[PDB]
Amino acid sequence: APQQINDIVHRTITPLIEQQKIPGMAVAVIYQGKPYYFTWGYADIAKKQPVTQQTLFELGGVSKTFTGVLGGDAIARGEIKLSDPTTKYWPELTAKQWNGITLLHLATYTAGGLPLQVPDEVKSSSDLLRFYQNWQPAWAPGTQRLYANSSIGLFGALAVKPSGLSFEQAMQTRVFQPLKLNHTWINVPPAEEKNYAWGYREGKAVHVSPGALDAEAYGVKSTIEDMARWVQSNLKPLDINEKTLQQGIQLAQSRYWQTGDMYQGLGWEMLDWPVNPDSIINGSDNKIALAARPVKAITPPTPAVRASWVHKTGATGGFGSYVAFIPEKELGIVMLANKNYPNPARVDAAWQILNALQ
Ligand SMILES: CC(=O)OCC1=C(C(=O)O)N2C(=O)[C@@H](NC(=O)Cc3cccs3)[C@H]2SC1
Ligand SMILES: *CC1=C(C(=O)O)N[C@H]([C@H](NC(=O)Cc2cccs2)C(=O)O)SC1
Repeated sequence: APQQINDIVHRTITPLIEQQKIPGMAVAVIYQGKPYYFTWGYADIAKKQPVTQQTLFELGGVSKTFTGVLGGDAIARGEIKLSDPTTKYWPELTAKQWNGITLLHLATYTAGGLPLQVPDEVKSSSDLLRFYQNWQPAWAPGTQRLYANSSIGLFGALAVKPSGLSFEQAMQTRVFQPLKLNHTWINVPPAEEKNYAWGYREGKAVHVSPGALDAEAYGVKSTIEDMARWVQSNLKPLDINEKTLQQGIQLAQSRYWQTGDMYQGLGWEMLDWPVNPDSIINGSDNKIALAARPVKAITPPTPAVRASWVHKTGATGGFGSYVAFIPEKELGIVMLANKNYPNPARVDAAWQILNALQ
């Protein structure tokens, strides 16, 4: 644990925890292929259980990076194509607005305004079909980006049907197991509950509630060790032995669309490095509930750029997560907290840390 890394991480995170009143936090810095872990506070305040390297945190939207890579793996296997129409995988979506919407649109939030959330009244696949059939796009496909669980969530659900596996089984067998993410879960087993941190919202202990397409959009729980391995796998996909997975990881970091200085991948989002911190820090901000932005197509998509700031923020009611890495510098960071705090503070801290290390 280089004193440099230790100091940079502690001088940045200690103040963060104090200002945001975060009960528990785990951080991992990946530098030149080696992970350095740091933990603070509590996983369960009432039971005085500390955060450890085995503590499970709710990833929120960081889960979309796993969905994007699993999709990328299915593409590499020849099971699906992003140019495929959505109806190929759900023929029952007969409403006229679905002609023209492809798996690429679903995966990149460009289908035309699918909503951020699937309504809580949706409790079955029949309800889900009704929801999508009744949805009225605001825009033509491929014209504007609107971040949405109902978009990438449907992509995840459709992408695995050719495999014959359920989304969870596909994720476990094609991504978690090959990468040795053995303490990463869509459903936390009873044996692992002792390590499942409580999230805190307004001082109350909370866990994410079950919902339609939750696994696909915001339902993964993981430890700081597994997340560091996830970041390393995305930093250096050539070291991965499973061919289609290696390719899938690379596909998720392709640049499909541009809005401002940001590029949309499958799950992952990217900016050219070096990046103005005010374009990424101020860039990530959920203080805004709906931010519709025109997108420019990258025709054809740019293959994964090593000189990139690749990242993803995530939140649930009681957790706040952030992952960012720079392939060209073999540098990455994971920050997991059991309080959902402002996105800009997460980005500012990660930038201060990675910038200091190169
Ligand atoms: C739309 C937007 O930019 O706002 C930030 C956001 C994020 C994020 O990237 O931090 N997302 C997540 O991490 C998801 N979170 C949830 O869906 C929260 C829950 C839905 C149901 C129970 S918790 C979405 S909720 C929306
Ligand atoms: C395409 C598609 C289908 C289908 O072709 O019938 N069904 C999916 C279904 N999902 C669920 O049963 C779980 C849900 C509960 C609430 C919302 S979905 C499945 O298991 O394949 S949905 C996509």
